[PDB]
Amino acid sequence: NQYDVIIIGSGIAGALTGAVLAKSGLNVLILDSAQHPRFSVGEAATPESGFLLRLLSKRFDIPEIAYLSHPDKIIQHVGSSACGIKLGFSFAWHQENAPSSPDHLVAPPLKVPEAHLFRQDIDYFALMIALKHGAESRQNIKIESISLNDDGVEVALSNAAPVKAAFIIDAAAQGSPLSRQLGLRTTEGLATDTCSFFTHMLNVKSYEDALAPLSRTRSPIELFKSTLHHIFEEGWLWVIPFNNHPQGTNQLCSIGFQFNNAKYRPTEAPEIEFRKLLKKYPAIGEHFKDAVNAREWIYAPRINYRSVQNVGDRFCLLPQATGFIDPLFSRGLITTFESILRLAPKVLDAARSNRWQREQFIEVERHCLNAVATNDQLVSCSYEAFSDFHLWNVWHRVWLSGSNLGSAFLQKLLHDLEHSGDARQFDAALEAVRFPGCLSLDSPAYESLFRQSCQVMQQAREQARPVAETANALHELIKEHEAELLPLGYSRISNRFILK
Ligand SMILES: Oc1cc(O)cc(O)c1
Repeated sequence: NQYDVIIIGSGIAGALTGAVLAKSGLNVLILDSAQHPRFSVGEAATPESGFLLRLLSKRFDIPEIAYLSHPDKIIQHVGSSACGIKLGFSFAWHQENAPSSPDHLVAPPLKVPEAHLFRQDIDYFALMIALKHGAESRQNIKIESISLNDDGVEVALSNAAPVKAAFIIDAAAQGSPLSRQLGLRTTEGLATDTCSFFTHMLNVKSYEDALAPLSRTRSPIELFKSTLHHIFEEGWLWVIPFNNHPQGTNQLCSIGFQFNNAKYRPTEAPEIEFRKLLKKYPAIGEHFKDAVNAREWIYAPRINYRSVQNVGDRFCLLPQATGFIDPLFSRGLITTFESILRLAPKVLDAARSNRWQREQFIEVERHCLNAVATNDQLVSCSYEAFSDFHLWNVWHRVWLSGSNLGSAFLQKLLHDLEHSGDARQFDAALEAVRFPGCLSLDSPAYESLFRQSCQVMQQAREQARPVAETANALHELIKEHEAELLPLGYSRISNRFILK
């Protein structure tokens, strides 16, 4: 065995995984069929992924990882093109055959700013961290075959000798090449069935210029400085600027749109489908009067999948290779960084004791498969809440209250790790959470609210209930549980901009 671990994929997941393991004294080999620089999506950072990056940084003593958690540190250390800013998520509702109202808006702001990750620059910087810590990288290779045995892993490569290792990690946000070989990938059982078109554009107007200024919306933040979601019956469109930072030099804006395939199936080329969508929703079209594509539109007819298994004796699929649901709420990155945090110490224990059995990595699988299941519920119920604004206003508080509890929990673990400096206590605290993969992590009150809310949403879809009743049902449930949530005034429905 030439190496200890082989990592497929050299984007942010595999790069950070290689960084922490190489730092810890393993001989890592990162493999990739693509080569840097390259384009990538999964751009919206969240407070959770912010804390999880700072946790990775502190747990393994790699300060450069912490730089990726804050837009000012990104600009300073990665580069001035490497991110835009975000002061919150924001959602603006629309319907076919009616003018869009700037009062049909929700946008809960952040205290601490976050990044819109320009992934080509962030991913390359991440690989840099890995390379500087001893990990070998090989780009632009083709994997003929992967063989899993009792004594190791062997990877065959085109125009090169095969490479042997103790363990293999699949960190490809790609078509899960190892999961496709193992036959673990499936669409069966997913509530979500969504397609996606996405690209980067130039000369995209801000929300303030194109639809409605700050004086009309009454928002505490510019929507230009937010992860903007345009939502409507059959799906949603994102507007994620990289050109909204005062110190930034990036001119592009990420643009993507998703359809619920149960409601609408696209039939034509992306650019035709794009012009049809803007005719249907003319207010959304005001963003793109002067706009130009800076790259080819990528179409993906089915973005949703899950896996029945993701760990074995001598392999592990990281969440991005295990399953994906939807870019909505940007749960992809959260699941990924948390999985690396759980997996890394166990792979070290395995390598330091030469024990490679499925049993050891079983809590990595539990977290990952739950996170994809919870993310499926969240998104599918959210796609149903798109049908009316008032319903969306009440529903988004379910996501928000959970997300806040998740964040506060990760602050607690970060604060306790910073104080005590005890890596063993942290690993155990993380594994001992009552609801791994779920939004709150360790709150029985919230997971009660989430479960019953999703039951109300899925019942409302099945029986086609009136939106005013469903909204009230959820409003009651929020009032019932509000004492156990944080004191942010979630039940006050007239407040559409929930402060901290
Ligand atoms: O995007 C987010 C906004 C907010 O106010 C809280 C949170 O956890 C996420």
